[PDB]
Amino acid sequence: SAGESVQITLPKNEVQLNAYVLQEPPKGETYTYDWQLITHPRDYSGEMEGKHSQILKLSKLTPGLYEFKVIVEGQNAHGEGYVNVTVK
Amino acid sequence: SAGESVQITLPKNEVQLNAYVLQEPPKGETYTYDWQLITHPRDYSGEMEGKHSQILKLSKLTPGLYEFKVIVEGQNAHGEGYVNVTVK
Amino acid sequence: DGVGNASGDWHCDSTWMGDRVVTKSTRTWVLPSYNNHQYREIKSGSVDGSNANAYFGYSTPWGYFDFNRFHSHWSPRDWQRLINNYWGFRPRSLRVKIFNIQVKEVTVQDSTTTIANNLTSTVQVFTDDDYQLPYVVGNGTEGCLPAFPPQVFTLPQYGYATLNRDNGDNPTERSSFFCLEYFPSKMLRTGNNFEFTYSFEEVPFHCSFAPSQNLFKLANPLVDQYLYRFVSTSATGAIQFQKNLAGRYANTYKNWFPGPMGRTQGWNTSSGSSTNRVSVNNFSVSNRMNLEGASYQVNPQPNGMTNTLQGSNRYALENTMIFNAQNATPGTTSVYPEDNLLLTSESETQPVNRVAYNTGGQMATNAQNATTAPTVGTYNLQEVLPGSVWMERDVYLQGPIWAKIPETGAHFHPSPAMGGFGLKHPPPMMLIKNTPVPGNITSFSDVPVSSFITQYSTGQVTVEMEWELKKENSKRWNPEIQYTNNYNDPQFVDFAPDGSGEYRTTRAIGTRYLTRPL
Amino acid sequence: DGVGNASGDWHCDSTWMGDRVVTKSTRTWVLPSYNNHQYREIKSGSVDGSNANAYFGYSTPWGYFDFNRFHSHWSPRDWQRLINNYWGFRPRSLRVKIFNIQVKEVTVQDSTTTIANNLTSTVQVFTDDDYQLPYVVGNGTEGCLPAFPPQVFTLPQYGYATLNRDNGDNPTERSSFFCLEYFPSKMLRTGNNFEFTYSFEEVPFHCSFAPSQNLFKLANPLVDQYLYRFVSTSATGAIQFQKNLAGRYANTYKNWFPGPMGRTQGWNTSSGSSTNRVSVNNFSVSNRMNLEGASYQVNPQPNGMTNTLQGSNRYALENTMIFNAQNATPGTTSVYPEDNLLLTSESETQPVNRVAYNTGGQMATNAQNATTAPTVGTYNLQEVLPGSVWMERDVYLQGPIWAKIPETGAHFHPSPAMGGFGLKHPPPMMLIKNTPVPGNITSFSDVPVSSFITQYSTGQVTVEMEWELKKENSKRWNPEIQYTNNYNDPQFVDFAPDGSGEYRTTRAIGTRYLTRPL
Repeated sequence: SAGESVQITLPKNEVQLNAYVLQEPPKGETYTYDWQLITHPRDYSGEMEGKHSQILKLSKLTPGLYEFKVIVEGQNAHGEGYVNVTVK
Repeated sequence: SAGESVQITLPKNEVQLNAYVLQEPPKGETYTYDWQLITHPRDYSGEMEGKHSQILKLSKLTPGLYEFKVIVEGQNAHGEGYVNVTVK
Repeated sequence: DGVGNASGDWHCDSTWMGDRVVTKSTRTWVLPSYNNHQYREIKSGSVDGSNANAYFGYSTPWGYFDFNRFHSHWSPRDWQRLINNYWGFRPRSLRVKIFNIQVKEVTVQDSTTTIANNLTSTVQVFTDDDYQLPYVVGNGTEGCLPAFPPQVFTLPQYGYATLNRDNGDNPTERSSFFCLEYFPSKMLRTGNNFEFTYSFEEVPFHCSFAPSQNLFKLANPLVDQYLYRFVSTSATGAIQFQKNLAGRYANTYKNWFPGPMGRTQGWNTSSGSSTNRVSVNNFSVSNRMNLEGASYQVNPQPNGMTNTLQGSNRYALENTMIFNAQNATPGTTSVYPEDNLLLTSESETQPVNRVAYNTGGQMATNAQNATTAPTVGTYNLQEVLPGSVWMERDVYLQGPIWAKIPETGAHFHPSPAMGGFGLKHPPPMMLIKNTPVPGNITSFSDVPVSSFITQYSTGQVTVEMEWELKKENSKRWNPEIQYTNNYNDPQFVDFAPDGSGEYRTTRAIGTRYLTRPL
Repeated sequence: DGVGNASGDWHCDSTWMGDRVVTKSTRTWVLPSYNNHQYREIKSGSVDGSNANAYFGYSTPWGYFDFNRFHSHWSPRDWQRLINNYWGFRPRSLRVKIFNIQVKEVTVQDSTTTIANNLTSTVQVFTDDDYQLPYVVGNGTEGCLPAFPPQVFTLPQYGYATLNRDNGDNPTERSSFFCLEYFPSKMLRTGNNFEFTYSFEEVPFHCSFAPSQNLFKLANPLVDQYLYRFVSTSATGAIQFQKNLAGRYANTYKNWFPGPMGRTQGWNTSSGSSTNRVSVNNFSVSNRMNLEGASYQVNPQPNGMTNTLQGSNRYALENTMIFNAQNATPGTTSVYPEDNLLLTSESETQPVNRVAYNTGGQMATNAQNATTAPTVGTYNLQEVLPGSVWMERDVYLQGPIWAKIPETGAHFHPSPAMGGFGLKHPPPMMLIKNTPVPGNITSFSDVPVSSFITQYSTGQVTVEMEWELKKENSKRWNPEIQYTNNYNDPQFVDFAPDGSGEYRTTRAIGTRYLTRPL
């Protein structure tokens, strides 16, 4: 698995995250992505839009650490990535 | 799913309804349609002829709302449509 | 007790014994594993342009048994026997039993969904005896024991709304979360059963009779009153009087007055639909009450009015209980005509209750002088007054039995608007849920397990109710009106299953058939 | 007893009865088959450049029940009722029950993993009543009964470290191996249950109050002392004195002194992060104690100090208990900011306990002469002294309840640094494991079989605790500080599950709210 880490600051917080997986399948075969927020600030209320899509949209992000776990699976091929987001 | 709505008035009531489904299969593969009357006037007695066919025939239709649910399934492909009939 | 031994029998029956009647109903239920064993914070903002729709609450993994509908206890024939022969009735006791539990394990592989029983799985059950949980049972919602005995039903999922902030989907510092696992519950495997008993508080009898006299015509029509009334002023201003004659009910002094009223719009059913205003959206012009900054519709209005005037086709629809002739799917937004629905009429109470769509009357609106003529103005609403009498809403075979009186420390005439008995301590909420069974967990983690084996349970439930009856004791000579199975050229039997097995019901059966003088 | 009969019910509750409170918690657990039924010698050399990380031990196939956290017994509301109304509390008894056991057989074929129950499989359970095993329960580790009742949890795997040689991963002649199968244990099939009872030793009450007087200002501010103090020396060397006046607390003679202190570095939370030294690695400059040739960090330091000074944002982080706001995954090495964590403040004890990040005071450092001026020097650490008083660390809703006092034959003031009750004989370790079931063995062999059927078990556990309370008995006139559910513009309810079902907790709730004069 991978471990891409991103960082943001200032008042702006709304951000979107894509999903990249190796060994890309044909057009006829699309995977069903799934995002899980495993870590976040104790103050976090926010919302997660498009969890089962490639792009997960985040809003109302308060300062702190966010840990995501995107799992990409298909026909005989399970996988998953990890991403850390730090807001100042 | 779809939601086609039809309407009729006057004394005439006997009517027939067909079934349309996307991704039409080959001639060698025919689906087994199934109609269910989920809503009808409290006075409705009527009869349903040809439920497992493409065309469902209705007779003795008293004024009111009729809700049907045609389910078209085959080899690895389940589907269903919705139709509303209003008699004045 | 055991896997191959039934933990209860099937009891459906009615036993009439004098001034008592015991009803017994047994039904088969099925409980899904709601939410996947989790509690969820559910919320909504303004829906349909109305912030009265906003709420903040919790959906729980529990289901509940609802027995709050008359047809869950009374067959249509027993109901007929009740309303044609008695002046009133009231609940005395209740006994509930849940038995023959079966937990099923569901397993889906590659395009295959098998079902096998799990002999070691449990189901959890408890009753909220002290009323510490939000009581959601008496608010006219779906999920009660079905009317027709052979119908298998799914238990509804327990959820509740708490406090939201500024008519939005946010909670307040006072919003309360209630954990149902924080109550002691009995656990049942396939051989175990659960029994519960309860007795109703002294509640007044529901009145199953219509008045055979009009409230304003109680005086003997053959004798005059020894009272005089102001009738006019002479050409010089002298007040003048006249004696109130025999039978002139428009002028007799009255001792009693009709109950409270609040005008509601009237609409004509089909026969007179050509006289109705066309294309009008009712929400904007409906009767509404404000609370916490938002406006809510308040159907079916408070008690004290009749929604129709016997002999007419005009209804005060907001003062009417409207049922579907059949069970509807969840979340349907179809627009139904009156041909699919059952409208209830309270016209039997018109000799006492005022008509909901007419003005309540008129009163003086100024001070008469030699220069200013006496003026009157009609009033659309009038609340309770000393010496006023009215009749409560009638109960229906397909309507609610009781409602819990909100605990606030101050209330007036605790009779629910939808009819039934107002109770301070109603039959307790009976909650049930499938105990969670973890999937294959191999390693350790401080995070609660999320992987569970999918299950659902089923069983039987029997509810026994004792009712107390009030015998009719009249000296009316001529025959009374009776509810009767009268249909012209029937194409099917009402209150019977049709060709497809569906239970049909074409009429809402009330309770008011017998008469009594005032 | 039987396959289709539940061997226990669900009990979650609190019952307050005067000076006693009984808490009951029931949770669902899942036990994996750890190690594949084998004992393993686990060891580690120097990790992260520190040989204090080296160890030699054993991982066993057993799991254990840990009930050593307050939130496993107290709901947040009961905790609030406790800390706002009592001066103290202490554990009196404990009763544990494990029931409704279910052993599942797991079988994986070709890309398929089925799960079926094994009705004849057992689970083994025993308690270490004589404390013959390494007690690993009171060391602030994960695996305790979850705070939120509906959360299903995995039992942690029992393991221990014994003696290693020269701070390496090798054992010594004194290293001890303990075989858990060498204890008598009860075996349970699906119909059996296990019950255990225990009573706590007389332990002193935990103090749930803050002092409303400062230790050095106990003298009446209106009266002088009949004592004089040395203030100076004349121009000829004659010692001079002055009377200690009323209210001059800097000069009054004292009878009591603050507890022991050991300076720790202070750091500013966010508001003051611009005043913190940048990019510093704390390990090299932290408080450490040496033992057997290696240096270990000793957080949270011994009792007797306050980690913060009420009104400031500077914390003595090594003297602070730091919790995560949520449950974390095993082995996470992410670097968390203070926005995800819950920092605890012991500022309520500052009128009595010295500030951990400041010098403790100053003392004479020479002998004064007509040629050498008196000199003083500050001291960073000071241990216990006769006539000294201090307050122990406060307990938290999410913190430990007890700790086992190490048996060595000599100790001083046995109060664990992480707070809680120090016990010589704490609640016994309760171990449990899935009894091994051999796979298909056809031939004979003198070598132990290695092929086993993969299983895991589940069940319920209920823990009942009786606590003794110390009633508050104050004559304070004005209102006291109380813990309150105060949030401004809440987006969710604290101590409640959110939209995704996750239990949220934004605050560490202490015990010190009520006050008492010294």
